[PDB]
Amino acid sequence: MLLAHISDTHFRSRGEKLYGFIDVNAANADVVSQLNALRERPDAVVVSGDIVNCGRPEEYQVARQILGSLNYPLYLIPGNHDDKALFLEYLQPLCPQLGSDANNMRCAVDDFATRLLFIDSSRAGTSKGWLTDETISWLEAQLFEGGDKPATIFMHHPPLPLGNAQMDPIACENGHRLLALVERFPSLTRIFCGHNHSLTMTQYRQALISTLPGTVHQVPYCHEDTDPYYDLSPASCLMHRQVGEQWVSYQHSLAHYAGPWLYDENISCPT
Amino acid sequence: MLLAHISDTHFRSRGEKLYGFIDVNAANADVVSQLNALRERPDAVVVSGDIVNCGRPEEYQVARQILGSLNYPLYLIPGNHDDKALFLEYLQPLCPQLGSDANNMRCAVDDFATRLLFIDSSRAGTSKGWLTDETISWLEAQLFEGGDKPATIFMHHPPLPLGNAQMDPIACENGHRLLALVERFPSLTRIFCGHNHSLTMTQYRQALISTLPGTVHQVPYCHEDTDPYYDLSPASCLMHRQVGEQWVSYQHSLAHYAGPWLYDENISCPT
Amino acid sequence: MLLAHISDTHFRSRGEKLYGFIDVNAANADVVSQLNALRERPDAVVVSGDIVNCGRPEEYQVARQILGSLNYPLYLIPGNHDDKALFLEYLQPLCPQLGSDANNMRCAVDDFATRLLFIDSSRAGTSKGWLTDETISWLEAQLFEGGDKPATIFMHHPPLPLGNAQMDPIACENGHRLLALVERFPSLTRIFCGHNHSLTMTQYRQALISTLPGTVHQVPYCHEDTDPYYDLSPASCLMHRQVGEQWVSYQHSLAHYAGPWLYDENISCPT
Amino acid sequence: MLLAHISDTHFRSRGEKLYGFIDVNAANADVVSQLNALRERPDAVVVSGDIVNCGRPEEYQVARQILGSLNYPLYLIPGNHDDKALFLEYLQPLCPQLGSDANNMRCAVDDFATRLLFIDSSRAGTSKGWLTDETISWLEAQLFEGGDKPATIFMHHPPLPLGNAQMDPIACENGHRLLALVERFPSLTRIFCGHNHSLTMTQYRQALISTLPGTVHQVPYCHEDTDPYYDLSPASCLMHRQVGEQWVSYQHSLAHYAGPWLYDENISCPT
Amino acid sequence: MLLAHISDTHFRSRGEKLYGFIDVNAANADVVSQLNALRERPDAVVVSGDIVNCGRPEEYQVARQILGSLNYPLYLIPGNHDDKALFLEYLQPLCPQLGSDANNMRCAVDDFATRLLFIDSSRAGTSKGWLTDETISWLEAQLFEGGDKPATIFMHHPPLPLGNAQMDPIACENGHRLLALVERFPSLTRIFCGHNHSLTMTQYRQALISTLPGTVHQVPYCHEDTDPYYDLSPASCLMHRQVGEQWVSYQHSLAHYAGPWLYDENISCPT
Amino acid sequence: MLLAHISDTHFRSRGEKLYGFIDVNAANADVVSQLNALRERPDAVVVSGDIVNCGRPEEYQVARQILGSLNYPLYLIPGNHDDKALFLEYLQPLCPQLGSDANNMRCAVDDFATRLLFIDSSRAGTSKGWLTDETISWLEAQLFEGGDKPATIFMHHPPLPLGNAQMDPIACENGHRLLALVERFPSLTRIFCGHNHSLTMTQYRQALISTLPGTVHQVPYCHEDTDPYYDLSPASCLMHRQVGEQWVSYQHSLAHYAGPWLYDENISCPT
Ligand SMILES: [Zn+2]
Ligand SMILES: [Zn+2]
Ligand SMILES: [Zn+2]
Ligand SMILES: [Zn+2]
Ligand SMILES: [Zn+2]
Ligand SMILES: [Zn+2]
Ligand SMILES: [Zn+2]
Ligand SMILES: [Zn+2]
Ligand SMILES: [Zn+2]
Ligand SMILES: [Zn+2]
Ligand SMILES: [Zn+2]
Ligand SMILES: [Zn+2]
Repeated sequence: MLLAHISDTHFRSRGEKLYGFIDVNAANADVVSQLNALRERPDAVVVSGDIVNCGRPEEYQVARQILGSLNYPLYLIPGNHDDKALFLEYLQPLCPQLGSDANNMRCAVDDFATRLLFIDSSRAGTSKGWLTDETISWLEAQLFEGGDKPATIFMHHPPLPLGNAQMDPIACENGHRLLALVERFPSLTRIFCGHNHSLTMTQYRQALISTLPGTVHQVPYCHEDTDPYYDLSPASCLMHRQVGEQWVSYQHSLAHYAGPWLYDENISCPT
Repeated sequence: MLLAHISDTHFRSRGEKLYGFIDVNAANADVVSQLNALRERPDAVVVSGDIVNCGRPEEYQVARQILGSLNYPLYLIPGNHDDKALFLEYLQPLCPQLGSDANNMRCAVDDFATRLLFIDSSRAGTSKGWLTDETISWLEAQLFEGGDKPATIFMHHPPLPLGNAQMDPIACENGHRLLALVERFPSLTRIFCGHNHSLTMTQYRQALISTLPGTVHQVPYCHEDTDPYYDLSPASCLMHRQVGEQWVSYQHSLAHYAGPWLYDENISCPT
Repeated sequence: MLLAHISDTHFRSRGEKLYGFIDVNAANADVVSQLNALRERPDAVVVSGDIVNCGRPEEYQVARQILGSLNYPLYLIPGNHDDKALFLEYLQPLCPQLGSDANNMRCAVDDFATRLLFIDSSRAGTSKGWLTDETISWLEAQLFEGGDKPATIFMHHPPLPLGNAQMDPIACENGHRLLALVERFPSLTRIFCGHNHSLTMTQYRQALISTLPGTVHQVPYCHEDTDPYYDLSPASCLMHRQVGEQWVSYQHSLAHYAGPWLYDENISCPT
Repeated sequence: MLLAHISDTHFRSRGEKLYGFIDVNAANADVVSQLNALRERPDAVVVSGDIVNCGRPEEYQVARQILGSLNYPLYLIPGNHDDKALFLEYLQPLCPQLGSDANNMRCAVDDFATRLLFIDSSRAGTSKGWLTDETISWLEAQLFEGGDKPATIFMHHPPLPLGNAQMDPIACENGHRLLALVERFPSLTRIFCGHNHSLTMTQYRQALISTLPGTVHQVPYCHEDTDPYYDLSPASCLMHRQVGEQWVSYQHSLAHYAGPWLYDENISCPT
Repeated sequence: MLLAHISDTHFRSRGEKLYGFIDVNAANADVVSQLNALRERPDAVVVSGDIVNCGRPEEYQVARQILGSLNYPLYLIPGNHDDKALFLEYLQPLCPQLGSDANNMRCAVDDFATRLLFIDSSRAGTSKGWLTDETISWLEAQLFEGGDKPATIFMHHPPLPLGNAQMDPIACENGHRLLALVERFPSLTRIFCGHNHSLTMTQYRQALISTLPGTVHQVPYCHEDTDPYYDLSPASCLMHRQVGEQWVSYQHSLAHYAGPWLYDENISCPT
Repeated sequence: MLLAHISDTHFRSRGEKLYGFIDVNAANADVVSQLNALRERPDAVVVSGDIVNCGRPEEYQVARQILGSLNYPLYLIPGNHDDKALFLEYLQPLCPQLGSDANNMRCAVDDFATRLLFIDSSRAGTSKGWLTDETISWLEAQLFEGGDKPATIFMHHPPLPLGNAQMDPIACENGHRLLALVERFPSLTRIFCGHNHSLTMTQYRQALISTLPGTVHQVPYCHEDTDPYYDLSPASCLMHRQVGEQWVSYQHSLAHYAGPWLYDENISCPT
């Protein structure tokens, strides 16, 4: 199992830029070509994101074309910036097991040593995350029927406050409902999130919980500053690889930079 | 508790640059000035690194002056690029609780909600890691006499393989001995490492185990390719904050970039 | 009184770039978000500029949206690149006291310790500036009724030759008419200009007269080279602050760059 | 008269960088080579700066070699970062008319339409400025015996507060004494300063008073915040040219940037 | 004779980017303004290229406008990415002696000491080059009627394999037909090519044969790696100048960079 | 045969930078590490350069260490910036076949399909080139006794004028004497040069004659202007590969840039 995990693409419509000056569409197209030019090729790509920025049809058309151009199976989930109906109309073809019901988009993947669970944490008319009871019970079923085989969950919103002044108020509001499932199921060992536009990580019993940086713009972590900052600090994504009995996630830079060069002992310490 | 955690500074001597072209001294001086310019100030700074590149006294002279100019208490531990004797001679004044015996540099910090444990995994005459009999025992003593209070360990070498073709053969060789301690002690919940020059992370039981990017050069993760690559992709460090009952870690970029701007609802989605 | 003073935006139509390669629209949107993310917030924003590049309706639509997104009262004036009618049709809403007559767009602001005077120096069918007699007499009235209270004037074209080979021929052709008002009114102490895409400054009796750099592209100052150069050297704007009895203007960079860091005496001079 | 006016070079010794990471020596060497490569060549170069950072002899050795390699007559004055004695020992050969007495370095230049006055506002053992009794008197002597010929003064410290939270408490403390001279002498019309590392400008009577950006690092203007910031925003200098009866000053960027291209009417507005 | 020789523009339609992220249209517009802002002005511009990327009408419209804005006579030839019919419909006006027949676009220029020959190496429905028999015989005629006067030929595809793993398979498939003409005609001394997006050069008897870098993206030379790489390494073009009896071609960078500065013997070797 | 051919390294001594601001030592160290990191490894590295800038022993010390760290056999020849005696003392251990006599450094390489000829065109006390009587004779001896086997010559100075206002008066003064050898010997087919810091190329008979860019700074080609310019436009080198019967040379960028990505038919032309 090799997974390329990106999120918060925030696509705009043809010939628009985010905020009028950040070319999300180009940046993402770069990321796509970057991903499908990797030497060690992932088995699938996950997008946990706010796939589009405003939830408009023209935005999903760009998203469909650019994400369509990836040369991998995709697993896609909505965010607060998404519109459930339109997400399903445009993207369901790229991720068929999302289903047929916009209000219950979720699915399980049983192809690898660790089962993958994809869920919708987004709620209409708010930025905050909400886990619906049908989501929770589907989860309970999945985790029970799965037994010992470990599980990871992908969702847009972080299930608990992370001390981020800007991001916490708009976290998953009833995140306790998932936290409780980690108490029930020792098998559930990873939860991965978007929304924070940051690599922030934590542990709750067996579960490693982490948010991801965005593919384009990032938001910094402030503890007592309320200001809605965002910046163009380096974009990054997460690779997930099954390494024997371990799930290992490593950051893979999406920035363009110098190198690589080879390490050489003489060049390292001249005499 | 706010911790600024950098690693793998790899200082060279006054004249010199890493490999002849990477100006580590400048980059670290920048990192230092960056750190002590933060609005939200950490309580201390951790450096888990190969503090110097060649284990030379003139490198420690530079490291002492530059790390010395941080306006924070420091916790410093060595790596395989360090020299036990010289590390102690030059850096012990900047971290007195390391002790007096260069072969058993260690200390516990008890000031915050989570106990901090600093150890030396470096072994003279090899790049690979080793936990000395006395270290393992001191580690187990800390957890045994510590009770419910959670513990995090800082060590240079990762205590398990991570699937990194380059970095795995030179991990901590008796790492399973520390993994044994996490199985036995439910209160050991973070292990943080240098060595890998990358953010790779995994959970074993309750423990979140993660390596850090370097302050300067990075090494990419390859599964198949053993070519000893390094590159100049973006440097970051890890901030550790206590958030009620959670230890949360977030990546703080040390690159220079555009931003920040403020998020504006109307600019985000114009009509 | 804090004023953010930018000019020569040179907006193009939706999905055009200036000269086909300079993205003025993105650059300006950046500037806007930059301005309305300032920590010390100005009382208003002045645009002395060639607001659009070709004087086309589609250009004013972009200008209206982007300048509209600023979170400040705006004071806007035309330039040679503008079209008076269309300027008034699209932008008058953002700056109501321009008036109702495209041929006599001007206004006074009596909110601060120094009265502000906004005038139209642009003339149809030419690049050169022209001050119409009705402009001059309105000015005389304003300056007389104002008495001792100091005044500053904002206009597109510099009232006198500045020794700039390219820019002088297309300066304000009858700039003597304003120069004469500075001789009459000791109260008139600042004149600020666009057009030159440069920070070039001078003094005439009590009056400090200066042109501003552009928000995007700049034109260098040459004394005997006729060539119509322009470059992408760093963009900048002017802040005007009333400091007791002084009007102080300082340059505020619009470039993205490294820092800031804090000055430290030990880091400054090590021992 | 063409003057190239740079300031605040802040040289460090041969090995070293400002604060450990800003390569002032390189940046100034670049600035120097840049200056003596200009197509339109200045008649002389003014340096109003803190020529060196720590007031050390080995810094003056560097400053001497680098400023020495300018192919222009130089006028150099000290700042609070300079050492009177050493400034004279090392730099007086590059500016002979400074004199022989390190406590009264001063000179008038009478070659152009405007008299040039160079003075030393620096005071041993403080960052703030001071005009010595003999300076003030020599200043008044120059203007008194000078008649109608206009005068400009070059000094390190600004002679009045400018609203800069950082830079104001360390302005020229008896600056009002020079302001007294501008009230009495209508021919004193420019005062130019270093210290602030910024282009801020104001008029007092006939005098245009302006500070300059540094050749390397800059300090931003804050009204409220006293945090001693500096940054690496774009460096520029000021060119001073006599244009008939006007002294005009224009900002010359020292950054490296794209351009120039030529303006083409058809490319500007395609059909 | 001064010739500015660019190729492989790869224009996209209005508001598209190559691969969704490389702004070929802006990059080329930059190149155009760059070319027609040269101090030493060429006599004509040659484009050997894949002028457009997909062969679509909307693409030729952008190409027509941007190349139209050059202030020089153009000599234009098709590539594999072009569509012969549409190329002739849109671009023939900018290069009238291409002719009237899309299937036989070629021409000779007898204005300079060396005669220039422009030919179509592109073949419909393939990437590979093909020289048609009518092309070859037109060439034979031209070379015979020309006698001693030297000749250079411009074509899209390189007439022989260059050892480039990616590019060789899609070279000019019957390139032997031209190689044979160089054996027959000692007068034929330069052959210049696009297609390879690289400066790769070779000699066959009297003939110097070279490919050109692209104006935007480049493809690296690999000898046994099949992967279809491309990169954004620096773009460049070729200048051809008749220097007495010699045809000299020099690379002229299209990248933006620092300098120039003037060489100075003292600055070079200080004492 | 794969050759990596760099030129004009211009090393300075340990402390120092070229002209005070260009860090040639770092740039060359980078180039070196870059070279010995190539996937397709050259059989040897040619350096035709002014290996050092001032002809100083401490510069050769640096050059020795840095060129010494290449993991390839080296062929080194001097330029006008070199010192014959010191070049031999310091670099002959890295290229033993240069000989023992500093006034007649030369050698033939016979290992590949094409004979390689390395010579010294540098002349003590001038920047211009000279072929010593014994050189010309040794050259003619090699070609005479060599038969059909093709030959390439590496020399610092270009053997004919190229129309470069700056570089022509300082070409190889008796260059016509080598041109005489190409007329007489049809097997002399490549001549490669440094000196010009540019890729300019021409053919004389069967010989392709080309100069190389420098590893660091470049000098632009002007026909009319003699101002001694240099700039920091992109550095590259030349790879020489034997491809059956063809010697092919391709430019390898040494800059750091975005890419590579893979070409995808569908991404190239979306529907
Ligand atoms: Zn979100
Ligand atoms: Zn988001
Ligand atoms: Zn290590
Ligand atoms: Zn390390
Ligand atoms: Zn204008
Ligand atoms: Zn303008
Ligand atoms: Zn100062
Ligand atoms: Zn200063
Ligand atoms: Zn092609
Ligand atoms: Zn092409
Ligand atoms: Zn040379
Ligand atoms: Zn050279």
